[PDB]
Amino acid sequence: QERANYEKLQQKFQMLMSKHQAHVRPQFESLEKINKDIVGWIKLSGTSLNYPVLQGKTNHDYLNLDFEREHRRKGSIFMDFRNELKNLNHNTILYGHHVGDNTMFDVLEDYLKQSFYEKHKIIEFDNKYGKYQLQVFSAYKTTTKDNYIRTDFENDQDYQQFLDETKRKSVINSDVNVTVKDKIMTLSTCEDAYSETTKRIVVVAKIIKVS
Repeated sequence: QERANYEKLQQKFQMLMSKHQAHVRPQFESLEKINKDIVGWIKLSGTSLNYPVLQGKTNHDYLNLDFEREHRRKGSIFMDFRNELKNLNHNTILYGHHVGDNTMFDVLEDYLKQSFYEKHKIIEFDNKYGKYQLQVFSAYKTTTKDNYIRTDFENDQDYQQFLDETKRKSVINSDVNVTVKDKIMTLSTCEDAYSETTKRIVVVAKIIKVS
């Protein structure tokens, strides 16, 4: 009952958002009592993407564990252990499985069609520090040989480059403009440890605070 469990959790969170509408901390104070490692929540209305985002000391802490520390293939949607929330870095990466059952990050594949992108331009993302909009501006298929997983850059020229390639590789086109002064969030599919599947799907969005 992994699905039902997520449903249960999603339902609790909806109540929390309604309850503490004009707030931001209380919802995650609540979530923390579940697992202090839940640093946020990601949601795209109309899609299966509606789960908590955890973060452990490493990038494998939650690859195969769900929000309540239960052993699961599909694990959790998790934030790169290197990223900071209070003071968000240039690019913040969270990962999730793509097993082909419309769960976790199966939705990322959909952002590869221009039409899906037009009707799902913004993804919701919240945490103890505020509410945010993730305005997608790039979605492409790649591999583990290309690191779109870079956290910070030596300088704007360096970050400009990264942003440039990010758009060049995009399979979709978007009116959203991103500059070296904007913050970014990349969403990436992931594979179990020691998996020889090196192919990945990445979606990059401009982080905008609306809280």
